[PDB]
Amino acid sequence: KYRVRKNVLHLTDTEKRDFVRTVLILKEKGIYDRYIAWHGAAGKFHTPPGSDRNAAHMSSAFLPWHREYLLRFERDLQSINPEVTLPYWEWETDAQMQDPSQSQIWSADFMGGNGNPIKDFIVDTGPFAAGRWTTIDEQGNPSGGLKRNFGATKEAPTLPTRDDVLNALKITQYDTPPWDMTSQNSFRNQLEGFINGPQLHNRVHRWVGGQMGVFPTAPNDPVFFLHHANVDRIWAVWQIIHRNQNYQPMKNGPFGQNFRDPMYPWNTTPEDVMNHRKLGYVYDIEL
Ligand SMILES: [Cu+2]
Repeated sequence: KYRVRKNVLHLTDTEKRDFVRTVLILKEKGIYDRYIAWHGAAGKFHTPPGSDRNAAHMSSAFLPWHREYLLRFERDLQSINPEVTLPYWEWETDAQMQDPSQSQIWSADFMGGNGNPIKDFIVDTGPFAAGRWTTIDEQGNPSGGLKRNFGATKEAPTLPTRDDVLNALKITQYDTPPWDMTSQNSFRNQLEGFINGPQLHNRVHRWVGGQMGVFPTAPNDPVFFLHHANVDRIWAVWQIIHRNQNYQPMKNGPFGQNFRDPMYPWNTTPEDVMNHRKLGYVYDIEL
């Protein structure tokens, strides 16, 4: 309840400077790379083998897995600078702008901006521009720079809307069998964005493009963490609203997806992270 995660648009100039500074230290120390790797590893861990479900997405663990991922990340930020917490990118409000690409999140003192089409969409502004920030491919090898290409896709020309968010929050069940990308009347599947997709979470990745447009390379872009903090906030809000609902499946789901199953690559279970307040943080909007 002490660590407050703030909306990016509410951050002071120094808060933004301190966050960026801290991420760059995590990168320099070699720590940031662990987060890129863990996310890639989980995505290749299929539950069960042969299924498209994996430890980190396309099934019920999507939400708790990322909650745990962000918790560890924030804890690493805190070790460097105890005043730094993980902010969230409220993309549904950016979606209301005439041009969401004019959002302050993409300023040169924060995330930096869109890709340069002359340079094949390499990002050349901000703290994470090519030449200031190195990237790796799916195999762990150097890839030579962060890329972004906002709204360039036929399937995701726009960010998800406030209405889209409110509509997901109306869903009563956390998830439903068969606990996959086809789950109907499922908050998890709705928020993940598969039904008539891409929507919500899947749509944001596709809208940003570049490394964010493909799962395994997505964390090369620091905005990955800001996006997932927003996803985590939306889940937190669903949890408050639907207080008598709990995680599903409680049992008999594939191993790695049940309430008390360890979430690869860690030993942490969904049960361990069900109460975000117990983990030591809250979102500003709760206060
Ligand atoms: Cu992910």
